[PDB]
Amino acid sequence: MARGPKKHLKRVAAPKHWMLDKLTSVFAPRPSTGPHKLRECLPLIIFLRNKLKYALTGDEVKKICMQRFIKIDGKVRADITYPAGFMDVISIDKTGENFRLIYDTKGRFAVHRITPEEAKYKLCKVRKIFVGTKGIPHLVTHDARTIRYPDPLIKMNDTIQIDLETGKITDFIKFDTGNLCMVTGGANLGRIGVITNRERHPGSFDVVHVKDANGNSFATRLSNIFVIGKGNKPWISLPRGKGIRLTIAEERDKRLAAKQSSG
Amino acid sequence: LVTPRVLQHKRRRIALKKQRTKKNKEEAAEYAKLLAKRMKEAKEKRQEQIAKRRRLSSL
Amino acid sequence: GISRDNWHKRRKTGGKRKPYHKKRKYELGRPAANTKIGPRRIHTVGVRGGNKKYRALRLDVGNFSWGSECCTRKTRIIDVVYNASNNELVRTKTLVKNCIVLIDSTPYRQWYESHYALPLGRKKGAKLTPEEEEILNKKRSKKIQKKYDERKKNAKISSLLEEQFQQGKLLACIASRPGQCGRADGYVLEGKELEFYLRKIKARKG
Amino acid sequence: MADIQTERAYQKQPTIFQNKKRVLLGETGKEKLPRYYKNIGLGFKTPKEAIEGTYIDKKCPFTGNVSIRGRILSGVVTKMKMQRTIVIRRDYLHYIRKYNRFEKRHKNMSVHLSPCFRDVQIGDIVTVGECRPLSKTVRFNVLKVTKAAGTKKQFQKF
RNA sequence: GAAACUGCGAAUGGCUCAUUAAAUCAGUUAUGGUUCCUUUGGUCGCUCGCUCCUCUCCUACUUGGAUAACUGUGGUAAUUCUAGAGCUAAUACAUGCCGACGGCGCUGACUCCCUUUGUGUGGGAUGCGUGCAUUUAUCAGAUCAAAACCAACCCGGUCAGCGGCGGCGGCUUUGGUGACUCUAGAUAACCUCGGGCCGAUCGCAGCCCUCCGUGGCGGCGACGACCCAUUCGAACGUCUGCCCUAUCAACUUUCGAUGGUAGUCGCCGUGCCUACCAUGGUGACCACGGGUGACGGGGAAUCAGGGUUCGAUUCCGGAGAGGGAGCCUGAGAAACGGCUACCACAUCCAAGGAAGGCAGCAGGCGCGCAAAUUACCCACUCCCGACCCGGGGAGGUAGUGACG
RNA sequence: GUUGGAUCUUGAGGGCCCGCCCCUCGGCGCCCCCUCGAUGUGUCCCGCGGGGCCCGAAGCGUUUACUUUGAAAAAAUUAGAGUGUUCAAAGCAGGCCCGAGCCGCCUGGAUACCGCAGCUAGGAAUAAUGGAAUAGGACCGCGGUUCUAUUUUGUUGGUUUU
Repeated sequence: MARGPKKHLKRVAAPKHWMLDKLTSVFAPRPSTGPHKLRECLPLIIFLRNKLKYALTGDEVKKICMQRFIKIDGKVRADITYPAGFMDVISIDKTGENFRLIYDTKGRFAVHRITPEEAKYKLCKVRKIFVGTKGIPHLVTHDARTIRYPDPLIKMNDTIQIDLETGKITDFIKFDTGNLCMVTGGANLGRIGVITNRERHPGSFDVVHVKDANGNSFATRLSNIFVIGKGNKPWISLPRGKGIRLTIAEERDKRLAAKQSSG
Repeated sequence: LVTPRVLQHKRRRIALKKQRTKKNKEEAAEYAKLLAKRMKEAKEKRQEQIAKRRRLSSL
Repeated sequence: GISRDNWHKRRKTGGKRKPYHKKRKYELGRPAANTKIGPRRIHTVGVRGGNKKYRALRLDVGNFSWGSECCTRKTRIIDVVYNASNNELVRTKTLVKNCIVLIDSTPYRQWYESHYALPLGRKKGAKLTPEEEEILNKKRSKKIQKKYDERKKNAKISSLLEEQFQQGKLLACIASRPGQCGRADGYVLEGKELEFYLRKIKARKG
Repeated sequence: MADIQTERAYQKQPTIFQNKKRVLLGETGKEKLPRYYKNIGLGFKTPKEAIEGTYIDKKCPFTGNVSIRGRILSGVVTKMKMQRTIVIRRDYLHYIRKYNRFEKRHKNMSVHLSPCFRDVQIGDIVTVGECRPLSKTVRFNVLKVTKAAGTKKQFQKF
């Protein structure tokens, strides 16, 4: 048996890149149902008390949430295990600090403060662009936000500045060659780079040849490429650890050099 | 029982409904302008394409 | 209970499969509607995954469409003359999809004569006498000329249709499941298909 | 091709139906109503046989409502026996690392053969494509019957 | 604010590996074959006026009537047993309203003008169809290169028409997928009845009245409802892989074995089931049959390398909860801390009856070569709920502990 | 069942290395369009940006296995990096500066592994595989005959071609 879906998830069976411990706790937070899939999510708790360390109990975490000092995507949340994802902005209204989640090329979720100007909008790639019922068109973004009456020239894999004050499309950026991308998941996790060429194969799975800033060339599936804006025109800054790609030797040299040299 | 709270709630229900109807109208109208203006630059391409097909066929 | 799985029965090799788990609610495979001809009852049923499925017990009206005029009228279905799934279904008068039924001629004919303002011919003596003549005369005083220009090659319709009007019932084919949909709706038989079904009706009898 | 009045029920294709209009008699088609054909993509073209057809098969992906998605496999026809099905033997390599040679293995698979393929025989190389289960054994459908060298009757003088 | 009704959890959790040999399961693929509460994002006035019953269908300043808890009387040897009387709520239950003063097609009483009429331009009260969903039917879903003439008739340069048209030209209008009769549009209806939907709900507070209590409106959040996407999934489908056995060599359907066709049925594909019709399907490349302390994987132990051996057992998937069979609730269960029957077991009995399932945590009996507290706690870690607040043998904590 | 003979072509630059020999793109070119310089619905340098056709190049000729590069490829385990658990089994930590207003600074939790099969891509040796024999394949080589689809002569119908 198995008479229905689990409402629990054990630790030491949760995805590595959330940066939880091994067996020292027997249960992981587990994301709630929401706009993103649970593998790629980062439960609010892990950000709040394991990275920003504002709680040393679970009792505190609930009490923090009930204050409602936390908006996520401009809207007022109170969920203890909110399923935030890629380019989801967290807005602390008590301190005026806006943090966004973007991958390190190490593969660890970055604590990446952004200005409240850049926390007005986020760039969301279209997943489907849908001729809906009664001939009204809609675009649907990756984060499951359906915006009606969208711009009437858009096509698949375009990005779309969604605004979080007022909802809706606030222009768009057209998908073209050489656009900035962050390649997410896989062995190419958290790398940034242009395009170069998108190879098309009829039937399932189309691969996109990416060249990164360093000049290392690799392919991944189209699914694993996320378009984050226009070529050589960032809209949010690079995170820690380069965010490009760095070798284990170089990384060791940074780790030893910076440590016992601060303070 | 109808009481002042109940009346106020009844006015909130209709108000929201009224707000929602007018919202749909505005979005549709604004969208129509965008779609219509685009025509003049975008869709007029078609004349050029039909015409050139005859130049090409000549030789 | 009543069952529906792939983890039973014989293999390709001539082997025999041995069970995967014990019967579960999903496998349920409810007994037949067994809807026939008689006064309409339909029941709403709760089915798996939520949603509502209609179980018809007795039907006697359907919505039958005249596919060459693009109009559908609600008519009586009085009997099953032919069914190609099983002969027994006809005899028992059980309504299933693809039953060849008998519907009234009169509403389709009445619609056509009124609408096109000219009669197809004469169906019957009884039919003619109070109206049909009325239609022919027209209620247009004035706009008589408009009807004549508008309707060319009318005062008639196709040969197969006219022949069925004479009978006083039209053959029609059920295009929906009467037990799951709860609708015994269908399209009127026409051209080649009608000819073939009459051949089957004649072949089987005698 | 083969008539659909051979059985005991007349059939139609979706949204192909008789309008007989005002004019007397038919349709009453002269090919049993317009034969609709459509492509299936993935480097296959609908042949003459689909267009010529009027058959009661609907497990054909050029006249049916079946969709071909997934793996495309090839096999050799080991048996043709009864109508509308063939058996293909699919040779594959099973890799053994433990011994430093490895062994061929095969399976026989019953596969539907549409009447959109005729003038076919045993020994023919055939290209099948994945589909939803059509019948209990048959998951697949013949998309193209290839002829192909190594088979000959290609040295000719007629 | 005890209680009780309402809504949700109770399918999860925990436990154990008996069962099963391409079955389970792993990896790789699919759903264009289908269902999905919730969350997150859109979708929230209308009958487009029955050519306004919806200005009369005038209950909108809001309709109808019953159960608990409660109160009282009680029955039963024994029951988480339960009767009857007297009340009486709703975000429970069944209804139904205020509203387009500027909806929409042909039939059409017809009426106006120019070639009488004929023929053509026009616009029209009287009717009926004008939200979506369901079900049916048809159309639609434009999509590729040039000429000379003739028949119909748009304009422009002329006039052999006389731009009423004959002689020369001319602008020439649809969303996706590799791929669907896909999406979307047009027409004609259909009904679901107690038995599609479109709010008769509440809590916080802030308004204004050609003016005084009414009717209108702005913010915050609660819950319900409809539709689509989403998330957690589910059920089936691809490919490739498993132990020993020939003192198991032919096997599969008369109670379908394989296939065609059509239907019943199912959340949905499918011999799933059934009619009719074919005679298939599979094997020496080990099928078929038999055996199995045979759950599967990630993983574990030893080996120069090659290999050999292990995997119930801290995590993931599947499976079962004494054995069988059936079922209810719910989006999800064929559920033993749900139910119902039988069968094997056990219990109470006043003999009429009645209630039950430690392969949950401790503990006991039996078994054995073999394995611990009838303890303490929700503070941690997380889960559930109407919720920070509560509950947790999940889980933490100690005790037992020369596995190591 | 296993195993199997022989036999087919690819000179420069710098002190090996590189491309070659016995049409969806890019583009030598030819023709088209906004045109790029002779020019400013538009040429004669050109397809350069979108085209068509079509060479060095390239699907080229007929298939592969193999091998090679990518992706997809649970965490724990495990190898193993960073880390001073007093050593260590292990754990994923930590280390500094400031009197305690420095209302503080900062490094991490690498990387590696995937029975197979499948997916992508480079190679063409090896092992199989490819064809023209009473002729066949190439290049609009061309004709007489017949058909059907749609562009176009405004639109729509008929006839006749292309």
